[PDB]
This record gives sequence, structure tokens and C-alpha cells, in this order.
Amino acid sequence: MRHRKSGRQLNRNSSHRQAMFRNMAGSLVRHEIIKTTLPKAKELRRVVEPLITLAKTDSVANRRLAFARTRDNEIVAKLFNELGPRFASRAGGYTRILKCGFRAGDNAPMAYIELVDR
Amino acid sequence: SNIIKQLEQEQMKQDVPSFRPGDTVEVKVWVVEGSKKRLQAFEGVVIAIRNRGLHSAFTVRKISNGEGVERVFQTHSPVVDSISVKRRGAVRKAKLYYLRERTGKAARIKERLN
Amino acid sequence: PPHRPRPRPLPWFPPR
Amino acid sequence: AVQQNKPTRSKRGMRRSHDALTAVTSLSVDKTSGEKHLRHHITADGYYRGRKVIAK
Amino acid sequence: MIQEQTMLNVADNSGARRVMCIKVLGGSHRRYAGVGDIIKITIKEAIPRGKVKKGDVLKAVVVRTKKGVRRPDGSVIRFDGNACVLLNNNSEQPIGTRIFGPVTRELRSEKFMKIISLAPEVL
Amino acid sequence: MIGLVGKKVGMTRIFTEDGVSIPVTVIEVEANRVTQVKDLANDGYRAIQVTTGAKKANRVTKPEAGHFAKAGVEAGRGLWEFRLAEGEEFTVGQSISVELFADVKKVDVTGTSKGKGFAGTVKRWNFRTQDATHGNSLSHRVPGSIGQNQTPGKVFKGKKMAGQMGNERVTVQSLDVVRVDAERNLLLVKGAVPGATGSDLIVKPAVKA
RNA sequence: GGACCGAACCGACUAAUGUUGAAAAAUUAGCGGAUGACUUGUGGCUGGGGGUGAAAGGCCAAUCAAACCGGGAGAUAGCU
RNA sequence: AAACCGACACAGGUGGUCAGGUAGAGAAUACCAAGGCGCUUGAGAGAACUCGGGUGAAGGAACUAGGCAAAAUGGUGCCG
RNA sequence: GUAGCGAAAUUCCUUGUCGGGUAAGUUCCGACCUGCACGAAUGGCGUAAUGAUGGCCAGGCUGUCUCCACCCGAGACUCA
RNA sequence: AUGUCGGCUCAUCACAUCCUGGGGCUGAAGUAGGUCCCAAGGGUAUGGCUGUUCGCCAUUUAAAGUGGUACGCGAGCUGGGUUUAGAACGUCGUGAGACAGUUCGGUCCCUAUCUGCCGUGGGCGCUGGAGAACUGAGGGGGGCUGCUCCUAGUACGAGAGGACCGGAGUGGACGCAUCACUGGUGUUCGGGUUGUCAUGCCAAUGGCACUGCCCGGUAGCUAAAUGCGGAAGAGAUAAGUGCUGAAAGCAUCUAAGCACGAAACUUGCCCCGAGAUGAGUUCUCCCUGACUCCUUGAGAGUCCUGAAGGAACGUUGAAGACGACGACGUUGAUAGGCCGGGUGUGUAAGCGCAGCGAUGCGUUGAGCUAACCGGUACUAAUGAACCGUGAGGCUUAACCU
Ligand SMILES: [K+]
Ligand SMILES: [K+]
Ligand SMILES: [K+]
Ligand SMILES: [K+]
Ligand SMILES: [K+]
Ligand SMILES: [K+]
Ligand SMILES: [K+]
Ligand SMILES: [K+]
Ligand SMILES: [K+]
Ligand SMILES: [K+]
Ligand SMILES: [K+]
Ligand SMILES: [K+]
Ligand SMILES: [K+]
Ligand SMILES: [K+]
Ligand SMILES: [K+]
Ligand SMILES: [K+]
Ligand SMILES: [K+]
Ligand SMILES: [K+]
Ligand SMILES: [K+]
Ligand SMILES: [K+]
Ligand SMILES: [K+]
Ligand SMILES: [K+]
Ligand SMILES: [Mg+2]
Ligand SMILES: [Mg+2]
Ligand SMILES: [Mg+2]
Ligand SMILES: [Mg+2]
Ligand SMILES: [Mg+2]
Ligand SMILES: [Mg+2]
Ligand SMILES: [Mg+2]
Ligand SMILES: [Mg+2]
Ligand SMILES: [Mg+2]
Ligand SMILES: [Mg+2]
Ligand SMILES: [Mg+2]
Ligand SMILES: [Mg+2]
Ligand SMILES: [Mg+2]
Ligand SMILES: [Mg+2]
Ligand SMILES: [Mg+2]
Ligand SMILES: [Mg+2]
Ligand SMILES: [Mg+2]
Ligand SMILES: [Mg+2]
Ligand SMILES: [Mg+2]
Ligand SMILES: [Mg+2]
Ligand SMILES: [Mg+2]
Ligand SMILES: [Mg+2]
Ligand SMILES: [Mg+2]
Ligand SMILES: [Mg+2]
Ligand SMILES: [Mg+2]
Ligand SMILES: [Mg+2]
Ligand SMILES: [Mg+2]
Ligand SMILES: [Mg+2]
Ligand SMILES: [Mg+2]
Ligand SMILES: [Mg+2]
Ligand SMILES: [Mg+2]
Ligand SMILES: [Mg+2]
Ligand SMILES: [Mg+2]
Ligand SMILES: [Mg+2]
Ligand SMILES: [Mg+2]
Ligand SMILES: [Mg+2]
Ligand SMILES: [Mg+2]
Ligand SMILES: [Mg+2]
Ligand SMILES: [Mg+2]
Ligand SMILES: [Mg+2]
Ligand SMILES: [Mg+2]
Ligand SMILES: [Mg+2]
Ligand SMILES: [Mg+2]
Ligand SMILES: [Mg+2]
Ligand SMILES: [Mg+2]
Ligand SMILES: [Mg+2]
Ligand SMILES: [Mg+2]
Ligand SMILES: [Mg+2]
Ligand SMILES: [Mg+2]
Ligand SMILES: [Mg+2]
Ligand SMILES: [Mg+2]
Ligand SMILES: [Mg+2]
Ligand SMILES: [Mg+2]
Ligand SMILES: [Mg+2]
Ligand SMILES: [Mg+2]
Ligand SMILES: [Mg+2]
Ligand SMILES: [Mg+2]
Ligand SMILES: [Mg+2]
Ligand SMILES: [Mg+2]
Ligand SMILES: [Mg+2]
Repeated sequence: MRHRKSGRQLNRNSSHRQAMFRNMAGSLVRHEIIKTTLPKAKELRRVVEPLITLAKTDSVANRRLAFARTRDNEIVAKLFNELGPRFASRAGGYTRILKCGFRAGDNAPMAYIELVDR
Repeated sequence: SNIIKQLEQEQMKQDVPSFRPGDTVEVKVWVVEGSKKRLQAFEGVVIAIRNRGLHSAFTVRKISNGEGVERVFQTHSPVVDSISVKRRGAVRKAKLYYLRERTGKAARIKERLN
Repeated sequence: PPHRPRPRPLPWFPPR
Repeated sequence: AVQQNKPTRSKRGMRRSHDALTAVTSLSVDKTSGEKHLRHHITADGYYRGRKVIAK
Repeated sequence: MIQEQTMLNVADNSGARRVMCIKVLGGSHRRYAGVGDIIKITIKEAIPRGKVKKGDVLKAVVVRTKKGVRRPDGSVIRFDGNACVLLNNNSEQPIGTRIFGPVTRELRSEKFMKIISLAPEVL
Repeated sequence: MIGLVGKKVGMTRIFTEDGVSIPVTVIEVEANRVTQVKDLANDGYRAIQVTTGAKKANRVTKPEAGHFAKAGVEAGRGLWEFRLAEGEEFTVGQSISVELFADVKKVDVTGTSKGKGFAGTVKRWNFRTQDATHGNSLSHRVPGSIGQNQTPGKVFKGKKMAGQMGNERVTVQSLDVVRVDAERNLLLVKGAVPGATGSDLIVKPAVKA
């Protein structure tokens, strides 16, 4: 049973999952659109959207929290200098998922996830 | 949730004093020995608090007649007549279960001087 | 009493 | 555990009576590009619900 | 929550120091004895010149448990250790004349009123 | 005697002045509206059909809408029947409130139990596990023997085995009515009842009593 | 110092796994010896009723109460 | 060692040399360097059950052929 | 058939009998001698140290168990 | 090649009944027994010793029943005993070796085709189609019992002791549900801390070391937690007890007739259930075109039409292996985010002050906070299209025209 439980395991252990979403969140912030599997995209929203929320309120503490969760100064600098301001007057929903076909190698359902103002 | 919130709120005591883990409290509880109601005091260190509205509880530990005793009180129960903080303790942790493996000098809690 | 020995293995032979 | 008797071609076919694929019920048509696409998926040319949403 | 093999302290001056539960009385396949329940015990450790001897088999009433007792409002009373009071095997009356440490109101009955009366504290 | 349909709101406790905590399930019982009356002449048995709650009109199909329309009641979230005792009488369109239970001391409550999915014999049937150690080979929670030998050379029907558990109709009998609040549309019953929070409950006066 | 604890190295006491194996003997966790009657490389010698054996009928190319290959040979088979 | 011995691009076997940093008695062990790799099916799901693990109220060998397995102990200095 | 040892890696009867240990001990320890069928280099009796050796007891410890619960991974399940 | 003792797991039947239920007789005053009859609904120890089954012993229990099922159950587990190879003792034998014996050690394979069983779907049927609510043939589950108190120290009895019948309470074991409480878990939450590597460095953080090791802990799941259950009643009976009553002027429970009578039986309680092909009932909804041909009929074909509803797809769920089931799809709170709260942790970072410094104090119950609660269209749930048709056979009756 998994009644009322949140979070996808994605056939990884917790440390791998966390590392992967840290990487993927970095990718999305850098490129503003990435292609990944549909379940990964759905999970990624729960990681990136809080980052953008954090970046709205610029402070040393918030920049350090963001750094703790991304471990990339280029990503932090972009969150606080570009994306935070860009989304200042948007109440959540910073991303959209667009479904797009199946991967050749393994027939995985694929999706684009992008920042909504891209 | 409004339904259960309302049912709960109407039963909650409004006169619960503030206390924290590590405080020494005296709890007065009603005891019914047949017909005669009377208050019995239980004084000890608060080692845990469960904040949960009507379902709030706190655990008080004492050493009584050579024996460690813990009582978990249901905060909003009518059985509990009154709570009074006799001493304010200085601790870091929310839950002081580590006191169960301590006696005497080791089990002493510093006073919270403010 | 027991009417059978406890099972044992066979020696390897070139299979095909 | 293994069969004591060879199953028939008849039984083989009966087991496979549930193996048939379903054709995609209906494809959708993008209102702008006119391309066919899976419903709720972007077209091959990067259109969705009339709007050009991705390059390539 | 006492079962067969559980070791108990003795809350009386019968002379026993440690006793072991060898039977939870009062039903087929009865698993546990809590406060107020009668158990059969064997004495594992006794003082030199007590009323009871090492190896004696008698009854006891459980008066304190680590698992503790629930009260009607949902509150709980837990003790740091398990303790019992030795009883005569036939009469089921206490052997000792003094009770040590607190006991609970679960004993308040005609059967164990002597324990209540002798106890230094009742919770 | 007829029952009412309600919704499991959740559990809480009532403290009594004499210092007892009564665990209660809170059952929300909105007006049950009679949609149909069945009689011997037409149906061969006496019963009322009731609806409760509400339903968005666009989710009400035309066959369902017509049924509510004939009664002249708003569409509810479902329909439930209650058999009538010989004394009882009801009319189509009539509302029945939780005041029905004003003088009722004990109720039966019927619900759908929580769904545990495919459950093993240990969970479903309280089978005992085999040894964790002492040489056990891959057979810790497995069911053990399921029959005899050549006689009878089959497994008997009703053999307890792994399978779907819960997500089925369950009745709990003879629960105390702690409180009936007509104004808040609440029934408080002592103790737990089947189902998750939010699930439909049928509440009837206790049959045993 | 056929001394002690303990890696490499040499072993193989227990358990689980594996048993159409990852493996025709292993893996994982523990385990014994670890300056010696130690261990290991290269080359050499001993040959089948023969060798070699701190001896288990052990080992002698995944084969051992008599190796393997070829021959007597289509042995013989009151048996299937 | 995917190129050698193992029928395989096989969790096995294979003699010699070199051996950095921090912690450490250490060639143990942890994290790193030089350097090298992610093990040639993937994607989901989050049932029973199996495998490998983590934690557990009260009890504490009552388990069992048997404390099998697990848990536990674990260092240095001084006293003893 | 001596010394020594003896219900024993030997005792059938046999769970012998007595004592100790346990609430309860066909095992264990100490005895007795009625040695079915010990016994003096195919050695007798003792024996500190040693043992992945056999038996028994205790403390500690624990999911071994009362009686299982939950969780993390690998499979199972679905798709290619 | 039909694997063998015992254990474990899981059972199932018989009744020659261990307990509980009903009854006759008693050398049955009472209590408590003895014995026989009826009765198979449910129930029917844990340990010590031993490979044991058994047995003895300890301590329980209402009771610790007797048997059948390949001495039930190794393609379910174990492998202690017993049938391999090593070794030794006693004994027998010149010996190899052997045993009315003993002793230490010693590989348990199988991915389930069919039957069966537990679950869960797909097809078609049920005679126009569709959405619901039902009836209930039939099937299954359940059915144990202690102690105390009252009746009453009454009946009984010289006393000692000590009831029936009836009523109330509280337990044990078992079952169902549930998570309000008490707790467990909680590698998705907070914190402490060892070693090391990194982010230029400080400060602050992150990786790795079993989640590095730990301390707490939300939701969920859950038991040790806490609610509920076994029934009453009814019908027909067993053994048994009778009433009236002849055959047989009497007598006689029986032949006619009538009445009682048990956990057994049939119901009553709970669940499944119309594939109940004997395919049932009720309520509601939908469809009211044209034409052609043929071997002329429940015929075929073309055009037009496409309903009710369904399915697909998408967002999903205390539903779930997959199917299925439930919610929702902008006329929208279905999921995510966001806002507020709650909860948990326990006073962040930065700065200032004190201190030689470790650190302390203030700002500060701070900061962070998963699965929870309440809001909120910010993101994603598309205009469509697909399936499903176009008034539903014959015969006979009755009622209408
Ligand atoms: K050589
Ligand atoms: K030869
Ligand atoms: K060869
Ligand atoms: K290579
Ligand atoms: K799955
Ligand atoms: K002797
Ligand atoms: K002898
Ligand atoms: K000799
Ligand atoms: K000698
Ligand atoms: K040895
Ligand atoms: K049987
Ligand atoms: K019976
Ligand atoms: K057999
Ligand atoms: K078989
Ligand atoms: K098997
Ligand atoms: K068959
Ligand atoms: K709970
Ligand atoms: K919890
Ligand atoms: K670190
Ligand atoms: K039908
Ligand atoms: K939302
Ligand atoms: K806080
Ligand atoms: Mg959710
Ligand atoms: Mg996978
Ligand atoms: Mg890690
Ligand atoms: Mg055959
Ligand atoms: Mg198939
Ligand atoms: Mg479920
Ligand atoms: Mg068991
Ligand atoms: Mg095996
Ligand atoms: Mg296992
Ligand atoms: Mg047959
Ligand atoms: Mg040495
Ligand atoms: Mg060797
Ligand atoms: Mg090893
Ligand atoms: Mg060594
Ligand atoms: Mg030999
Ligand atoms: Mg060889
Ligand atoms: Mg020869
Ligand atoms: Mg010849
Ligand atoms: Mg020939
Ligand atoms: Mg490879
Ligand atoms: Mg290799
Ligand atoms: Mg080597
Ligand atoms: Mg190393
Ligand atoms: Mg490098
Ligand atoms: Mg798993
Ligand atoms: Mg553990
Ligand atoms: Mg525990
Ligand atoms: Mg504990
Ligand atoms: Mg202990
Ligand atoms: Mg034992
Ligand atoms: Mg046992
Ligand atoms: Mg061990
Ligand atoms: Mg360990
Ligand atoms: Mg003896
Ligand atoms: Mg003796
Ligand atoms: Mg013992
Ligand atoms: Mg002896
Ligand atoms: Mg001799
Ligand atoms: Mg001589
Ligand atoms: Mg000699
Ligand atoms: Mg010798
Ligand atoms: Mg496949
Ligand atoms: Mg009979
Ligand atoms: Mg019955
Ligand atoms: Mg058998
Ligand atoms: Mg097997
Ligand atoms: Mg079998
Ligand atoms: Mg031999
Ligand atoms: Mg029935
Ligand atoms: Mg039945
Ligand atoms: Mg809760
Ligand atoms: Mg907790
Ligand atoms: Mg934890
Ligand atoms: Mg650096
Ligand atoms: Mg620093
Ligand atoms: Mg690293
Ligand atoms: Mg590393
Ligand atoms: Mg009964
Ligand atoms: Mg708070
Ligand atoms: Mg911090």
C-alpha cells in the first residue's frame, strides 16, 4: 500500500534521486526547456518551482538555501537575477509540460518541460 | 475539516498555561475514591509535549519512592484540574527521553534564566 | 524404517 | 513443473485471443498546422492547440 | 505486559528480590498479565533470612509495569520497572507486611485493599 | 425501521464531565430525499429510495435526471434503498433528517472498508509465519501446505489463500449514538466505522438491540 | 620462539544465496594459519597393479578399489 | 584481462615491479590525488512473495535438535 | 584381570540408584559398583597449556521467539 | 523410483463426546459425582527432559477428546533421528570386515502446461439500445467459554457445607473494523556530530563513509492501541417427558388425535449472489429518413442520419500487480504549484555585543518544515473525433377500434 504517499521512487535510491533532480533542475534553469521522460518531468516540477519561489525574495540566506539545493553558482545567479524577477507577479505554475512522443531506445513516454515565459 | 474543527474547539480549555520541555510542572488531577472527589498533585519534569489541538498531551516524569514514574496527560481532559510551572528548564531538545537513562546529578536540568 | 536413500547427485557428462 | 501433454494449436490460439493490439482510437488534427498528432501531444512540427510551442 | 519468563522486582518485604513469571493465570492461552493480574512465580533471588526461599513457587499480583496502565480519559501511567507483590498460594493474600514504591488505583478492590493501605503512594 | 445515508467526516473524541474520553466517528447526515417509493402492487416489496448530497448538472446523465425529475428532487450523489417495516409510510419528495435518530440508542453502520490490494495469507488470514532462521529456505511468509495427499487429491473450496483484501462492504453492529445534532447535520457514534474519511456510510437502527 | 594480535598471501569452520548458477564447487558476511613441519615462480624427476600419499583408498589433466588412447573386439550377455 | 586459463565480451584463476595526500600503528579502513571507470537492455509501477538491508512497544532463548542466525563486545593509557 | 579407572566415545537391562543444578533436567556434573561387554605401549590413570573439536550451565545481548509491524533497495507486475 | 521418522505451516472429515448443550437411572439430601442415552455447533495449554512420536514431570484450563485423511501435508519449510563414503569404543571375527550396540562428522533440485484452489479481468449471451435501483434462487461467514455479584447463606442438611430456575456485571481466547487516543515505523521533515573531499579563502554549505553514526518526528501503514461481534427470537425435531386413547371392559405417550423438548437441523445476524441460460423486477432516458435489388424475408445494398449513452485520451484517487473501480476535464479545485494555517524540529543565516579563545548572549521560539487542513485557475486536464443507430420477430390470447 502507498495510501496518501507522495513522491516517485523512479527505480533509484534516495541519494541518486536527489542528485538527479539537482542536476536536472540546473539543466532546466540554464536551458529553460529540456526533454525528459514524462514521470521525471512531473517530479521535476516539485523541485524547480520551489527554487523559483525562493528566488523571488532575494537575501543572503535565500541565496545560500538555493546554493545548498543546486550547488551551482551560475544557477543561483540566474535564479535571483533573472527568473525571480521574471516570475515576481506569478503565483506558482512557472513550468509547463508538453507531451511529445516515445523514445526510440526504450519506448519511454517523453515530454518537454519549459519555463512558462520562455 | 470545519465540522471536526468546530466539535474540537468547543471542548478545548482556554486556560492552559505555557510550558516547555524541561519545565518542572505540578499537575492537579481529580481522584474519585467512591463519592469523594479530591485533587492529587503530580509534580515532575515535562519530557515531551504533543501539540495536536484537542488531542494535545504532555508527559511528566518524576522519581517517586525510589521509582521512576511517567504520566502522559491529555491536556484538555476534565480530569486535569490545573497545571502550574514551578521551574523553567533550559534544554535544547523538544523531547527529553535521554533523562530515562539518567539519575541524580546527571538528570539535573539547568534553570532558564530570563 | 527408511525404504529409500537420501537423494544424491549424478556425475557430470558432456551434455547435448 | 512441466506439461505432461503437448498443448494443442487450438489452446495456443485461445490463450492468444487477448494478445491483439488496439489501433489508436482517433488521431487529432492541429487547428493551425493541420498536422495529425496524438491527442494531448505536440505535433511533429512542434505545434500544440494551434500554438507553435517548440522549435524543430 | 508480563509473560512467562519475565523477571520482576518485588515491591514488598517478603524477602524475595527477583522473581520470574512462570504462568499467567486466568484463561487458556492467556498471553499477558498487566497491573492487577495474578501470576504464578518462582523465586530466583531471596535475602538470607526471609519469609520465602529461592526456588519457591507461589503467586503474585503485578503492581507496576513498564508498559503501564491506561486511564478512562486516555492518559497513561508507566513505571521504570516491572514489580509484583508475593501472595500466599492458597489464600491469595500478601506475604509481606510492607509495600515499597508507588502502586496504582487498579488495585482498589476488596482483594488487594491491604496492598493499597500499605502502599506509600497510590496513583 | 429505515436508515439514513451519510458521509464519514472523521474521528475525534468527546470528553465527559466525569473524565471519560469517548472515541467518536463523526458522520455528516444531510437531508435524505425520497426519490421513489416501492410497494407490493408494483414492485413486490415495500421500500423507499433516497438520495443525498448534490451533483453538478453536467455530470447527471439524462436517464438519471429524468428519475430525479419525476420525484421532483435535486440530483444527489447516489441512490440507496431502505426496506420499510409494516408501520412505516413515506411520500416521494419527502426529506428525512438525522432527527430520525433522536431516540435511537444503537446503530449499525455499513461502509466500504479501506482497500489493502493483494494481501498475503499472513495479513489476510492471520496465518503464522514460519521460522525466520534455523535453515528455512525461501519460505518465511508462504502459506505452508494447502491440502492432504492423493485423498482427496484436490484443494477444497474456501481454502484461505492470498488475494484482494478490503475494499468490500462491511457492517459494524450496535454502536452507541453519542450525539445527534440536527442543526449541524451530525451523528456522533462511539468507536470506529468502516471506510476512509469522505466515504459513504449507511446508518440504520441496530438490528440486534 | 613450529610465541601473540593482525593485512598481503595460503587456507576453508558456520550461515544465507545460488542449484536449467555469474560459477560443472562460486558469491556475501563472518572464520583458521600468517618466520614456518610457511608460501610462491621457473625448470626437472617418479607412470598404471605402477607412481605419489603427515594415510582420506586420497591424488595421478573437471576421469580413479586400478588413468587415458588405440587394439584383441562384433568379448560374453541362460538378461531387458 | 572482452586479447591469457575457464565452451561465453563468464562475479572464478593468473608470477614480478611501482605506491601520492588527510586521518591511521598500518600495504587495515574512510575520504581523495595521479590515473581510470558508471560494469552493452531500457522505461514505468511501488501488490503478494522471494532476496539483501534498516528500525521496533512490552517481554528476553519462552525459539530450536542446537542461541542456527542475529544482536552484542570491540581502541589507547593507567589501575586491577 | 594386579594398579588404576568404571552406567564411561565402553552399561544391554536403563531415563539404574543417590546427590547437585531447574518450577519442571531421557542431556550435564559428583558419586555408588550389579564392569550385559574397562584395564595397563592395537598402552592404564592423571594432566597445566592449546582446539573453526563433543556435551552441559550462567551473565550480557538480542525479531530466535511471544507476534509480528513499518521502512529502504534488488526482482516480481506493466510497456518497448 | 509411489522420498521415508519427528518438528513446522496449513488443514479437512468421522463420532466410539474431552468441554460446553439436552436427558433417564443412581447404592442421586445438598454440593459434588457415578453410569447410560441424545448431541459433532464451536472450542479443545504453555513449558522442562529427549531426534523423538510417546512418556514422565512443572504449571495452567471449561476442556487439554479418540481416530481417518499415502501412520494428511518435503514440485510447502526443516533435516535432529534413520541407509552412503571419515573416525573411535564395547563386542564378534585369524582377517578383510561386522553389530539384540554406542559415539563425533557429514550436498534436501524443479521458472506450474492440465486439474484444483485464491483473487481479478476480457468475450458473448440474456431478443431495440442505454443509465440506475433492486428482488433473492442459491452459496459462504459466524456460532467457544470463565469468574464475580444478586436471587440466598435461601431450598437441602444433625452439622459441615450449600443449590436448581432466573437476572446483572466483568474477563480469557477468537474474529471484524478503525487510527480519536497510547505507541511502532517514518532512507521524502528538522536537528546534533566523527573522518575526509569540494565549493578561491573565511563564514556558510554540499558529496561520501550502512540513512556515516545518532536524536527527535509529519502523513500513511499499523498493534501492543480501542470500538464492535458470538445472541435473543421463531419453526421443525433428538434422547426424553407427557395428555387424551383404544386394539386388549383394565392398563398403556401411540395405533387415530394432541402437547412439550438441545450449542445439532431450518430460519433469524453478516457477506457474495440473475451466466438463477429458470439469464427475474422497478424507475428513467434515446432513436419516428429516402431509395434500389433479389433465389422474397428476421434478405442484401446505396445514400442520408449518428441519439441516449459508451469508450478512448488527459489530470488523477486512503482504488489498484495489470485489467478493473472512483473523482475530475475550463460551464473546472482532478493533480502540481502558490498563499495562509497546522505539525515537526528547536532559537537559522547575517549582524552586533562579551570573551585571549573554544564558545556564550541579543536580534529570536528563530529558521526550515514530506505525504496534512483551508483557500487559489498560476501550470496541465482541447475544438473535436471514435463506437453505439434510425421505433425493435412470429404465434396465440385478452382488451381496445
Ligand atoms: K614447476
Ligand atoms: K591400471
Ligand atoms: K586427460
Ligand atoms: K580489454
Ligand atoms: K506494479
Ligand atoms: K558403573
Ligand atoms: K563395555
Ligand atoms: K600393538
Ligand atoms: K603415558
Ligand atoms: K579444531
Ligand atoms: K485430525
Ligand atoms: K461438536
Ligand atoms: K507414503
Ligand atoms: K508430488
Ligand atoms: K520449493
Ligand atoms: K489434467
Ligand atoms: K494511531
Ligand atoms: K505515526
Ligand atoms: K562534511
Ligand atoms: K438478468
Ligand atoms: K491544486
Ligand atoms: K516553529
Ligand atoms: Mg496525494
Ligand atoms: Mg527496472
Ligand atoms: Mg549515502
Ligand atoms: Mg505420464
Ligand atoms: Mg497473452
Ligand atoms: Mg488501497
Ligand atoms: Mg510461530
Ligand atoms: Mg538450498
Ligand atoms: Mg531466507
Ligand atoms: Mg476424483
Ligand atoms: Mg605463530
Ligand atoms: Mg587442503
Ligand atoms: Mg570469505
Ligand atoms: Mg594471526
Ligand atoms: Mg575406508
Ligand atoms: Mg581429477
Ligand atoms: Mg583390474
Ligand atoms: Mg576374440
Ligand atoms: Mg557387443
Ligand atoms: Mg558485459
Ligand atoms: Mg573475467
Ligand atoms: Mg595467487
Ligand atoms: Mg583498501
Ligand atoms: Mg583523476
Ligand atoms: Mg519493494
Ligand atoms: Mg537491526
Ligand atoms: Mg523489541
Ligand atoms: Mg525496548
Ligand atoms: Mg535481560
Ligand atoms: Mg527451550
Ligand atoms: Mg518448544
Ligand atoms: Mg552464531
Ligand atoms: Mg552482527
Ligand atoms: Mg542416567
Ligand atoms: Mg537423578
Ligand atoms: Mg535451559
Ligand atoms: Mg558421570
Ligand atoms: Mg580398550
Ligand atoms: Mg603388558
Ligand atoms: Mg597392549
Ligand atoms: Mg592413547
Ligand atoms: Mg516483454
Ligand atoms: Mg453418539
Ligand atoms: Mg444453528
Ligand atoms: Mg505421513
Ligand atoms: Mg525443497
Ligand atoms: Mg508433497
Ligand atoms: Mg566407515
Ligand atoms: Mg445459512
Ligand atoms: Mg457455514
Ligand atoms: Mg491521525
Ligand atoms: Mg512516536
Ligand atoms: Mg528515524
Ligand atoms: Mg578548496
Ligand atoms: Mg570553514
Ligand atoms: Mg566525492
Ligand atoms: Mg569514493
Ligand atoms: Mg454459547
Ligand atoms: Mg509549532
Ligand atoms: Mg544548520
